[PDB]
Amino acid sequence: MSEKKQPVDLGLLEEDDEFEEFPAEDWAGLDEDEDAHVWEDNWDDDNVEDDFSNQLRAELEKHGYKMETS
Amino acid sequence: MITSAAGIISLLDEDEPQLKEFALHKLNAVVNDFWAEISESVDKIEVLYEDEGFRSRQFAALVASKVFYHLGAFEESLNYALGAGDLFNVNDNSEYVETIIAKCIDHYTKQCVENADLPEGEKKPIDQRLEGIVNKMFQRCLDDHKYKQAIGIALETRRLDVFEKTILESNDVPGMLAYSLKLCMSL
Amino acid sequence: MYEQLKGEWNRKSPNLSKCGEELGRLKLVLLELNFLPTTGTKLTKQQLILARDILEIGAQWSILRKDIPSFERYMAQLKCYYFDYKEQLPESAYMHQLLGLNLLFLLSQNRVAEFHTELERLPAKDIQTNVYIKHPVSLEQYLMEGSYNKVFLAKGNIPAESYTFFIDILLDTIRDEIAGCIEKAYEKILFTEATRILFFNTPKKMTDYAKKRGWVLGPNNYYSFASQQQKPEDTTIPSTELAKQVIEYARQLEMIV
Amino acid sequence: PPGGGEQEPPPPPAPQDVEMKEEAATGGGSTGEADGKTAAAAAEHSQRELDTVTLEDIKEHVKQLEKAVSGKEPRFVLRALRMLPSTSRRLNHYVLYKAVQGFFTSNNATRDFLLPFLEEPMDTEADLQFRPRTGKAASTPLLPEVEAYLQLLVVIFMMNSKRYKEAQKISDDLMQKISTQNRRALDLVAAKCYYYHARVYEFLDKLDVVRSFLHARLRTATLRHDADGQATLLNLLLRNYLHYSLYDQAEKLVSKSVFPEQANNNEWARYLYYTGRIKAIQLEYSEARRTMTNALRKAPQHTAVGFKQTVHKLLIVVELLLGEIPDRLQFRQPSLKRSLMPYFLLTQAVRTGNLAKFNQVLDQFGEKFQADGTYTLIIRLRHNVIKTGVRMISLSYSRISLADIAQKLQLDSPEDAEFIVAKAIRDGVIEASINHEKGYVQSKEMIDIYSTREPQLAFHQRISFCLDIHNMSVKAMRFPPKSYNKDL
Amino acid sequence: LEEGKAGSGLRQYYLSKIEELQLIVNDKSQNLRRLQAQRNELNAKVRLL
Repeated sequence: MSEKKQPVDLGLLEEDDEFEEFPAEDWAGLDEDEDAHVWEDNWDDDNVEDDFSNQLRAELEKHGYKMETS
Repeated sequence: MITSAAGIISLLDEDEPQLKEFALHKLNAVVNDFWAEISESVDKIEVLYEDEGFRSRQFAALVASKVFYHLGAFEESLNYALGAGDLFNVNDNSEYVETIIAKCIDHYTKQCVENADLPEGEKKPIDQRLEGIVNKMFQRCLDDHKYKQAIGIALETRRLDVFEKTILESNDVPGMLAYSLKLCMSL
Repeated sequence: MYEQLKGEWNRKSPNLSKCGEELGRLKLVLLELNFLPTTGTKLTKQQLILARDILEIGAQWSILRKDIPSFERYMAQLKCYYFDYKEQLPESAYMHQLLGLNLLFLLSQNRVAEFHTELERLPAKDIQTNVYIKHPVSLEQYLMEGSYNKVFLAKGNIPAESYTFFIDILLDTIRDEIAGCIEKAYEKILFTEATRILFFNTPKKMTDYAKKRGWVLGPNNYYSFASQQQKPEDTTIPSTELAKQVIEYARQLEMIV
Repeated sequence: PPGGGEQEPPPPPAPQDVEMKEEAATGGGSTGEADGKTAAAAAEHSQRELDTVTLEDIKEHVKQLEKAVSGKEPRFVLRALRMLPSTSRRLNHYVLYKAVQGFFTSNNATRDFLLPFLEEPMDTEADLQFRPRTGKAASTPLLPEVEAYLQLLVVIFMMNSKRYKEAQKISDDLMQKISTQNRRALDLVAAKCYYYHARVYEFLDKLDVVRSFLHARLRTATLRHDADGQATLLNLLLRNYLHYSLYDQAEKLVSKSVFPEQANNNEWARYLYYTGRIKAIQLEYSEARRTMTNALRKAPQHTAVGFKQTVHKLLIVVELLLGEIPDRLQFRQPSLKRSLMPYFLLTQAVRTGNLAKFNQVLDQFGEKFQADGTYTLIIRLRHNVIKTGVRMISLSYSRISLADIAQKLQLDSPEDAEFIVAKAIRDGVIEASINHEKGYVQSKEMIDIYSTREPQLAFHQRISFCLDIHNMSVKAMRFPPKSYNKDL
Repeated sequence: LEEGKAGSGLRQYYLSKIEELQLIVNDKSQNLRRLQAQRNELNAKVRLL
């Protein structure tokens, strides 16, 4: 039948009616650098990137200061 | 009317059956809509069917038989259907009646075949009401006989005196006997 | 229609002896009144909602006398009036309350799965500003958390409303589950935690559970046995059933051949 | 205006040729096939039919055609009508009636002539012999074209179409049982029609009649059926039970049956999606997970982009409940990405397990998942965060600090720590050894697999099951070659 | 009446479904006997050898 895909597609059209090409470009900012790259490895990459997005993003330079204190 | 209502289950599990009667009567209306709702009440229906406490066995036997072929095998349904005792049902185009009498006839002639090779000894008990409800529709189809299935069912039932009343009123007797023998030689 | 019925309705009678005869009388009257929902003439909504009310308070007396089959009976009968084709029926104020009592029953009978699948209809956004509405779902959420401490600390938060005793009944019927789970003892435990988790000095648990679980008691400590002490098989039987499986493989590979 | 006027005639009758050729090839092919033996051939043209339907679903055909292009609606099949023999004059008439409209112009309309479509079936559909199959192959293909554009007061006309369809066939039937290929097709066709006016049903009013009688219409089908049509009719009922049911005491475990052989390369996927959605409410970690994931890995045929996105959303939603949430990796499409964009931040925030901040964060930008309604799986998730968190603790080390890890989990207290830990132990989803010596609670917490520990009893069921699958796969490489060698 | 054109009808159609099962038996026998004729052809071939 497959005719049940119509209201879903209309729903997608509504989602496109919400904002016009905003998330497309906003996420294209990242995707242009993420283009041509395997999306399998990008899972752990985005995981760690979002995990360290809050605090201790680098922390590699802090180790030297943590040598004498720890 | 009701669909997911569990009230009739509690009413079926309830004593003083006088209020259970019309509840079951209304249950017979929605039983075609949903047969899954009676599934939990099946056991209790069987319980009240076993004992002689309730005055009407056919009321429970009908519900049981109709919910059984909806749930399980046609055999268990046919047991209470033929064990419903005295039952008055007019001819209808509904699926239920034609199917249960279909299985009734099929199992009947099945038992006839099983008892065909055993002329004497270890004879299985046969109820009279079965012969009655079979011969009722049998005669109903034997009115004008429609000049086709009369001798067919007469032969398939494997009964001795059944085809003697079939040849009482008929057209072209030699043709009927020729067709009969032609049907008998091919089986 | 038949009579007032409002006289003994609002009146609270401690004795249910007369309430039983009144109930039977109500059954005799409602007998020919067609309990099942009827859309005929549409003017029957008055006697339908009246019957709904008297069956609601009848369910109140039913849960007052602590009758398990009767409660679910009247709840199943009222569920007919609760779920109907016509939405013209006005929402009662005690509807969500008695439904809450139904949630209490489902929680007490370990039917809480059916409660989880019932969680969809209750947020109808009818009121939502009442704490009593969000009470059962939050209590069951705390049940999913498993913490009995939050419930005990929030036990004093319950208003002057009279179902607090029924909440105590809920705690009473879940206490065997809580204590049963905490006393499982896969290995062993120390009494200092038992003092905190278990109830007060009243020797109900140390008495009942002693004759229930049937375990051994040491020097003020709970000992656990039959834990991972199970001896494995001799490998002979599974080899035989594996041989049977090989036979089945011979069948399935070659049967039709 | 002059340019568009001169260029006006060529575009509209573009599909006409290939459509006429399509209906001629399909109709003439099928009829010309099963004419000799109808009962022999079974569902040979079925896949072709469903393929043509799925192909004609996306049709861009009618756009500017709303004006006087509707002249194709009054005309119809007209193959060998009113008489069985002497079809030569009608073979001439086939060219004639097409030539009539091809002279100068023709009188056309839209909403004028509609209802009297039942004139021919009152006497003879086509040949007075093959009427049911020729009749359905006549009416049913052109009906969705006329019933297209559901909006703009076509609802009443759609109701007329309903009662007409019923009265001519669906009400009960033209005869007791057809017992042929046209019936086997009639199942999925009538089902497709049910899905077609399902939207009209759910649009404004509710169901007091049709699908309730569809049970009696279902059992009217005998139990000797392959239950393909029965299952298709079960799908619409299950979909009608999808939004609001809440009673699991019956149809769950009652609706279970022998489950005969059905593939269709569709119904498996959509029905597994349905029962998966139904079984996702009790949060099944074992069955529902793998079977819905497999269902997601299935149905490559048409579109996994716009269909499987929903079951994927549900998939990851019920996946993050276990504490371990896999993201989108192998499948690359510009749909599921945008669909998961608002949910990505929070589903990534699941593993972190921060109650205080994310409690406000969710409700802050939350739109769609809170538009799912009645805040159910999310009000479960809010306090599921601490359970997945303590599960992450179960995957973490043994020794529990009264300060460090208590601050890390943002919960500091002696009692509730060991209490909630014990509540994680009683679940049976993990392994821990409860011991009290100095007042500290340790654990063995061994996650080690079955390697070199009771190996036989370990992979026994795996070997049996996998060998069963490979063996039915052997059957799958057995029977179809026989289906190849049947005619030769 | 409503039997011979109803009950006997659905009985004959049940017999048609029986004809479908026996059609499965039929073409199974067909492809089995074709494979049989193939193996017999190869056996006759090595017999010629």
